[PDB]
Amino acid sequence: HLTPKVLNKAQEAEKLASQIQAQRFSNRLVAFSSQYPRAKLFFAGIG
Amino acid sequence: CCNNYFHYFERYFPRLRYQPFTKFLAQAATVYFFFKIGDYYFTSRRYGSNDARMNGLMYSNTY
Amino acid sequence: SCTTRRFIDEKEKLEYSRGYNQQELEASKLRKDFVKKYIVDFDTTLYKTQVERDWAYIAKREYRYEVQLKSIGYGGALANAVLLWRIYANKKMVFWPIPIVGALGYLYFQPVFFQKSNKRFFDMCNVGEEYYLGRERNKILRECNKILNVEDF
Amino acid sequence: ALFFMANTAISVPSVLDTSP
Amino acid sequence: PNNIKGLIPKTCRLPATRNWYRRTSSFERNGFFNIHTPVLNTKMIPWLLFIVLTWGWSSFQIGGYNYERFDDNGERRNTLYWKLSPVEFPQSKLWNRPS
Amino acid sequence: LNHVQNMLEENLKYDAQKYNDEVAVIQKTSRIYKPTYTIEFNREGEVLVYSADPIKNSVVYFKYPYVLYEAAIPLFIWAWIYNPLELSKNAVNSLLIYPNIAWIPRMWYWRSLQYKIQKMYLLRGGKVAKIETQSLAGDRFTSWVETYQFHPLTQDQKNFDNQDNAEFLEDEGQLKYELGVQLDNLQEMGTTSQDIVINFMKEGTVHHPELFEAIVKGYNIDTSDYVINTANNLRAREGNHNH
Amino acid sequence: ILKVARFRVLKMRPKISTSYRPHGKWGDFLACIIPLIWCINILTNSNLIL
Amino acid sequence: YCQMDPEEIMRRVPGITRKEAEFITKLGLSPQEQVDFAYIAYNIGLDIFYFTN
Amino acid sequence: NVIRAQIPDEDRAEFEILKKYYVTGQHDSLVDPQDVLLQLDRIQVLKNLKMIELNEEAYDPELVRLEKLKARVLLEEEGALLEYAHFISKRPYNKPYEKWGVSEEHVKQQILG
Amino acid sequence: MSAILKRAAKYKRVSSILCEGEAHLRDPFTPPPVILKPPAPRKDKKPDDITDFPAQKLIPLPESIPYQEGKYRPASIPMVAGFFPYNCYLQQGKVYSWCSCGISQSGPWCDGLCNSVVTRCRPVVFNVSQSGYYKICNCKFSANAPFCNNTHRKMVRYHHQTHRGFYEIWGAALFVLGWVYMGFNYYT
Amino acid sequence: IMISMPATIKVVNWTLSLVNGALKIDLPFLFSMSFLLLFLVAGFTGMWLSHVSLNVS
Amino acid sequence: ENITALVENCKLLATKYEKPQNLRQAATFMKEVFKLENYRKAVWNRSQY
Amino acid sequence: MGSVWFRNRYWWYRSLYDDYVAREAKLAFGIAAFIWLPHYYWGIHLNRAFEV
Ligand SMILES: CCCCCCCCCCCCCCCCCC(=O)OC[C@H](COP(=O)([O-])OCC(O)COP(=O)([O-])OC[C@@H](COC(=O)CCCCCCCCCCCCCCCCC)OC(=O)CCCCCCCCCCCCCCCCC)OC(=O)CCCCCCCCCCCCCCCCC
Ligand SMILES: CCCCCCCCCCCCCCCCCC(=O)OC[C@H](COP(=O)([O-])OCC(O)COP(=O)([O-])OC[C@@H](COC(=O)CCCCCCCCCCCCCCCCC)OC(=O)CCCCCCCCCCCCCCCCC)OC(=O)CCCCCCCCCCCCCCCCC
Ligand SMILES: CCCCCCCCCCCCCCCCCC(=O)OC[C@H](COP(=O)([O-])OCC(O)COP(=O)([O-])OC[C@@H](COC(=O)CCCCCCCCCCCCCCCCC)OC(=O)CCCCCCCCCCCCCCCCC)OC(=O)CCCCCCCCCCCCCCCCC
Ligand SMILES: CCCCCCCCCCCCCCCCCC(=O)OC[C@H](COP(=O)([O-])OCC(O)COP(=O)([O-])OC[C@@H](COC(=O)CCCCCCCCCCCCCCCCC)OC(=O)CCCCCCCCCCCCCCCCC)OC(=O)CCCCCCCCCCCCCCCCC
Ligand code: HEA
Ligand SMILES: CCCCCCCCCCCCCCCCCC(=O)OC[C@H](COP(=O)([O-])OCC[N+](C)(C)C)OC(=O)CCCCCCCCCCCCCCCCC
Ligand SMILES: CCCCCCCCCCCCCCCCCC(=O)OC[C@H](COP(=O)([O-])OCC[N+](C)(C)C)OC(=O)CCCCCCCCCCCCCCCCC
Ligand SMILES: COC1=C(OC)C(=O)C(C/C=C(\C)CC/C=C(\C)CC/C=C(\C)CC/C=C(/C)CC/C=C(/C)CC/C=C(\C)CC/C=C(\C)CCC=C(C)C)=C(C)C1=O
Ligand code: FES
Ligand code: FES
Repeated sequence: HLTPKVLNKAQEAEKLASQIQAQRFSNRLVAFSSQYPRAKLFFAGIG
Repeated sequence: CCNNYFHYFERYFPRLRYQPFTKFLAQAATVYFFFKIGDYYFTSRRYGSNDARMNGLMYSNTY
Repeated sequence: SCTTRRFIDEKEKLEYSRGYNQQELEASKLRKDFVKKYIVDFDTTLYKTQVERDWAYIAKREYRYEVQLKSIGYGGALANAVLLWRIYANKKMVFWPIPIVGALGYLYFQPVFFQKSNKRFFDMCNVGEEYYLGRERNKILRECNKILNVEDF
Repeated sequence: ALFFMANTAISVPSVLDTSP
Repeated sequence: PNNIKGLIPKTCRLPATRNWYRRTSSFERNGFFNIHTPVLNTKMIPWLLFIVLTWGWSSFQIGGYNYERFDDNGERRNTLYWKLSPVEFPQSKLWNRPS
Repeated sequence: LNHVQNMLEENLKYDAQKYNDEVAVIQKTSRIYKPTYTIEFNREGEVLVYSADPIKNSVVYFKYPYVLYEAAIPLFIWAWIYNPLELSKNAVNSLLIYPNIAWIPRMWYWRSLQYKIQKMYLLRGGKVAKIETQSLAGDRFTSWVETYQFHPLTQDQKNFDNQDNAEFLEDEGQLKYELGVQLDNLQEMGTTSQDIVINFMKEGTVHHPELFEAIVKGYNIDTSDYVINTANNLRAREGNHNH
Repeated sequence: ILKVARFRVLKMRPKISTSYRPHGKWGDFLACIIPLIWCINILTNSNLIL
Repeated sequence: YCQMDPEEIMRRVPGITRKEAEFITKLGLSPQEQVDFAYIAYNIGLDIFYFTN
Repeated sequence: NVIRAQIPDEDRAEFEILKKYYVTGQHDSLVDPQDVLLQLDRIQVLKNLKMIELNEEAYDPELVRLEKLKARVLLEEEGALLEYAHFISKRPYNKPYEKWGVSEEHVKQQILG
Repeated sequence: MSAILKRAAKYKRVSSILCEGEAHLRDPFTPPPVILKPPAPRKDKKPDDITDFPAQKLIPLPESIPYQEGKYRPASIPMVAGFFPYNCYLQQGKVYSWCSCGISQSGPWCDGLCNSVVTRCRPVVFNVSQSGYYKICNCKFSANAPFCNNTHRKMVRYHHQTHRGFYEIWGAALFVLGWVYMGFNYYT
Repeated sequence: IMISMPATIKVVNWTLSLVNGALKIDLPFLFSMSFLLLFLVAGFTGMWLSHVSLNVS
Repeated sequence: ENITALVENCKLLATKYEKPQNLRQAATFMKEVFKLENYRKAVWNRSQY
Repeated sequence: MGSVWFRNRYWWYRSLYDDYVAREAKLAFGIAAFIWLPHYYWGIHLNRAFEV
């Protein structure tokens, strides 16, 4: 059960740390798209 | 003679300073390098001319 | 012989661009195995006759220049490209890609150059049936001729 | 002189006769 | 026009760090035009190097290598039994060096 | 040619003549700074205000993007050697142009490294500053510049910082950031150059912060309250860590 | 050549030549090694052809 | 044009004159060279106010 | 005592730990050597942080900051894992160059930066 | 100057002593530093007036200096005659004038070129109570001058540490490696 | 062939005369440089002619 | 003459506005110079010249 | 590699020429260490051609 919450601080942190680290790729894509809004169209045309 | 050079090189390679295992590996690598140099000198083909003027001087491992 | 060397190199390039079929690939595999066993991975100086030793060493040096050095150059070019990419990415100098990427490029490029120039190395070992190396070369040539349903020198 | 040529191609062997 | 969107008004003297190009010559405060300056001294290094050492020590070898690549070192074809035929030597006379 | 009349040309001629007739060598100024404390000058009549070892504290060999520039050379050399693109003779020879030009930017960077002032002194009268610098080859250049020719730049180096209200010294006296200053006219090796930019690295001790700030801002320092200390602790061509 | 063209001009870095007279005694001998090697090579090749 | 202090020049060479120090400062030499020239002139008795011909 | 006097102060603490262990915990069953190993590993974490700071002080401010975050995570400081995860998420693949020289040309080379 | 005056309150001065240290603690002939207070400014500055600044003691150049027992610091920077010492046989009780400037044409001993070169380094006149072989310094930086104390090794190390000295040493190294590689690849 | 050595001595002396001095570039100086450049090749070709086997051709 | 007119118009624009700092600033500066009213008249007159 | 072998380097310079070109002489080694590689390799190729 593990009713206490503070006593599982490491587990609670690691619960979201993996997701936050995994979100690196998406954040970089969003930043690149914001920096170069025309990049999407340019790459689509080239492809 | 030159064990102090390992400590001196910590200026550019702090890994030796902060990891004595690295310094031991470096010393072993130096010993192995000298070993390989000697083995190359005395065992490698090191082809040379068959000239009486210099045969047997170890300039070439002809014999 | 510079004309002959250029013609042979161009023929090899044209064949590589063309590609190979099952029989050609099998013959090339046999020739490459023979060359690696008897020349590349063997000390040529250990043969019996001076003529066979000298010709085997000539073949080994030709293989070196046409395969090993070329693969080293191409792998170094690839490793340098990767090094430039990583240097731009990290805004600093990196040393890891040089050895690893160079070794990977050499491993990738050695098989293709060996396939391209397998026939030349095999043919350069035709010292003659009077010697062990020439006899093994003739045996492999007979096997390849049987496989390919053709005759070669 | 001693090493004026700076290199010798000892690898190049005497051409082997290939007559029948 | 006094209002341009992209441009930024020039209300002050810009520093030398904004210059795309570095001047070679200069002026003394008494009006003398200096052509020889430390900028020229540092600029003349690569040109003199090319003129003196690298071109003179690599040109002939490059030429010979290209000649062998593209012209078979001037070999005359239509010959028989290269083993008996004479060898057409690669370029050996340094044309860059005064003969 | 003079018979052709142009108002712009006439204005230029009038401006030149008026400038020549009006502005003289002697120029009046009122930017005089009186330091609170008495100045202790060396035996040579100079007071040290800045010291640093820019060569020691700077990166010389592995500096981006010069490492990239020089690491691109082997690719060109290999391309020329092996002709992977099946080019003509002239086309392949064109690949050898890069190695002859790929090391110039590193040379320029090394040259710029010598403009980082190693030491600065203020002379008697508070009107002349001697800047001593050294190059990577050990050559030492000392140049004297009048104080009014200094102009500090902002922390971004893209503009001139206000001389009056310039914030480049910490509260205690040290430099907040590497301070760039442009000298209008610098006489180096007996040659005068225009708009010479120099830098004082933050990794350098600053002596007499008031005097340093006055020199940077271009004030004339009043050295009436001065004392002379006889200390022959410095020898000619003295060695240092700035190598 | 580079040093003379870059620094030895009066404008950049003239040097006060205080030396009165030369004092070389064997610099000629030291320098003549190179022409000596030239002569040795010439003699060797010529004699081998002869 | 960076003229050194004539009083400083006089202090470094005690026996030199103010007029001589000022003339040396007016002469276009770097301050170190000005001090050295003042020292040499005082030690030799050379007349700095002489136009060489 | 003499070894302690001659030993550098940076690893004097490690020497003290080793001496105390060799004297007392070698002969004691209840003393777990894993705890001593963990203490030595914490000291080694500090040493590695200092080493990496020295190595990358003049090259990668971002890398040294990331390694400081990693050292905090290893030491298990409050919020260390969360801040490390945020830094990783916000970390660019092509990190900007932050060591431009003041005297170095920047107008033409800013594209690479 | 308002901002400068305001910040002067919290501005702090730092000592102007650097790696060269103080010469009076290492040179017997260098007097301890003394501060001289200028007199009051002259109300009238006559064209032909002389300095009223207090006089400074004048120490002439000695002809020679005694042997410093391991505490020798050359007055000027001497020429590096050599990077390794001279193994010279000294006689008992014979006075030797070791060269300090480093340009002497008579070897380790003074030849007189110190008087002809601009330098404050004076010859060291010394005597030995026991005849025999001694290593006399040649780099002229030994703290135990005239006797070598292996300071030439540290001078060589500093030369190698310098950017240009490193380049020169390793350029010569690779030049010799050129011969070595030519010999190694002579047969091909 | 032995005659070549004094020419080398003169060449090295000329080269050393240009170092560590106050240069005053002038047309006579440029003519001197051109003279040196021509003389080097001239003497080198003479030394080559001294080669007996090459001298035959 | 087209090159001369372009260079002179660029100088005229730069005397009142800061010179380009990067490629984008240079591109917009060139576009503004091209669309300048004075530039077109100068180009026409110098083409006649 | 020259003056280093001599324990009187000033004497070395004076007795050779009384001139100082040591800076250029010792800087030239770095350039001379590689200015010869293409020539050496082409000479090896030419020697092999002569042998053939
Ligand atoms: C039949 C064949 C036909 C072929 C086609 C021909 C077509 C026609 C071509 C016509 C070309 C016209 C060119 C006009 C130039 C006008 C310059 C001018 O007026 O400047 C005044 C200037 C003084 O102005 P100032 O107001 O006193 O300056 C004060 C400022 O504080 C100091 O200034 P600043 O630091 O503030 O800088 C301001 C900056 C403005 O700020 C900027 O820089 C902003 C713009 C950034 C982008 C830069 C260019 C990007 C790439 C495109 C460039 C296209 C160039 C096309 C023309 C090339 C040929 C010239 O503007 C400039 O100063 C000039 C910059 C111009 C660009 C220079 C770089 C060119 C690179 C070319 C790369 C290769 C391109 C290949 C293309 C494909 C086809 C070949 O003095 C000069 O003119 C000096 C020029 C020096 C040039 C040479 C430098 C190197 C010297 C070493 C020798 C190298 C050559 C050896 C001999 C080789 C031949 C034997
Ligand atoms: C007037 C001149 C005009 C010239 C033309 C135009 C030039 C461009 C425009 C600029 C014009 C002039 C004006 C310049 C203004 C100033 C610009 C400036 O300073 O900013 C710099 C500017 C970025 O600064 P910024 O504009 O401030 O933006 C900040 C960035 O967003 C910060 O970066 P970030 O962290 O946000 O990164 C975002 C990321 C967005 O992308 C991603 O997030 C995806 C990344 C996937 C990586 C793979 C692994 C993914 C999973 C990793 C998981 C973790 C494990 C560890 C991973 C470690 C890292 C790998 O960006 C990328 O990586 C984009 C690359 C996409 C390329 C296409 C890939 C698919 C097709 C490939 C076809 C084949 C190409 C062969 C090329 C061969 C070349 C020899 O530079 C760049 O954009 C850098 C681009 C990437 C480096 C260049 C080389 C990339 C390709 C390398 C290929 C290597 C060989 C591959 C062989 C494959 C064989 C099968
Ligand atoms: C394939 C390679 C792979 C390599 C991989 C990488 C390897 C990494 C290795 C890392 C470590 C490398 C270390 C390199 C050091 C470089 C720096 C250095 O040494 O300079 C510091 C050096 C400091 O010197 P020091 O250690 O303080 O010693 C100063 C003492 O005054 C010196 O005086 P002393 O107290 O030493 O006295 C010497 C001698 C003085 O007596 C003599 O006159 C010598 C000859 C005695 C007769 C011996 C007969 C046998 C045949 C001798 C043939 C040569 C004699 C020529 C005599 C000419 C006389 C005009 O003493 C005597 O009175 C006679 C004693 C005889 C006892 C017999 C012992 C058994 C036979 C061996 C005898 C060797 C004698 C020394 C020879 C020295 C060269 C001439 O700084 C300098 O001042 C530099 C000076 C210029 C140096 C130029 C040469 C540079 C290279 C030296 C190292 C050679 C290494 C070669 C290795 C080759 C391997 C393939
Ligand atoms: C006009 C326009 C047209 C022109 C057309 C073209 C031209 C035509 C011209 C025709 C006429 C030609 C005329 C020819 C004559 C010209 C003469 C003239 O004008 O010059 C007068 C010029 C005057 O002399 P100088 O050059 O001023 O004298 C200074 C020296 O030459 C400079 O040498 P230095 O030694 O005194 O200074 C450098 C010194 C600076 O260094 C020092 O002194 C420092 C102390 C030494 C030790 C330093 C290192 C200490 C390290 C400590 C430990 C560090 C930490 C540990 C790190 C490692 C371990 C972890 O370096 C050393 O001593 C140490 C170097 C050691 C490197 C060698 C070791 C090789 C092995 C290394 C192996 C390593 C890898 C292992 C791999 C194994 C497996 C493969 O030359 C002459 O005296 C006349 C020469 C006449 C010919 C004879 C040449 C031989 C005699 C000696 C001189 C040779 C060099 C100079 C030759 C001249 C050209 C460069
Ligand atoms: C000014 C006139 C002049 C000078 C100075 C010389 C100088 C020399 N001459 Fe010559 N010679 C002639 C004018 C001159 N000569 C003429 C007119 C004829 C033909 C006459 C007729 O038949 O009508 C002739 C013919 C002639 C022959 C006969 C060729 C033949 O008939 O086949 C030979 C043979 O050795 C010779 C040798 C030399 C030598 C060794 C020198 C030496 O003095 C040269 C020594 C100098 C050097 C050797 C320079 C060293 C070089 C350097 C330091 C630079 C090195 C740099 C590089 C290699 C890059 N000369
Ligand atoms: C103090 C002064 C000292 C002076 C010393 C005396 C110097 C004498 C030599 C001077 C040489 C000057 C340079 C010549 C360059 C010749 C290049 C050439 O054609 O290639 C030769 C060689 C010949 O190659 P090849 O393959 O054609 O061979 C010759 C022909 N076959 C094949 C038949 C043998 O080619 C190369 O080197 C290829 C790479 C060249 C890369 C550099 C090109 C430079 C182009 C000229 C400079 C740039 C233009 C603008 C210059 C502006 C100047 C202000
Ligand atoms: C290119 C490859 C290398 C070739 C090397 C060729 C040289 C081979 C060795 C020659 C030895 C004989 C030289 C005679 C001329 C000098 C005589 C002399 O002055 O001696 C007294 C000097 C004494 O010098 P000193 O400075 O101590 O004392 C003289 C000063 N007074 C007069 C005030 C006392 O002894 C030496 O230092 C001998 C040095 C011998 C080495 C050659 C020196 C010239 C520079 C080239 C160095 C090359 C090193 C090669 C090493 C060996 C390689 C196999
Ligand atoms: C390793 O590197 C090296 C080498 O290897 C490459 C070497 O070979 C060498 C050896 C080299 C040498 C010893 C030097 C060799 C010679 C050199 C470098 C110089 C050669 C120069 C040339 C060939 C250029 C040709 C010379 C010229 C004068 C060309 C002139 C051209 C032009 C267009 C001018 C034409 C004009 C006219 C004819 C006159 C018309 C005008 C008038 C009559 C007057 C008009 C007047 C009015 C008023 C209108 C060295 C040193 C080296 O370092
Ligand atoms: S001390 Fe060196 S010459 Fe008198
Ligand atoms: S030679 Fe000066 S200390 Fe050894």
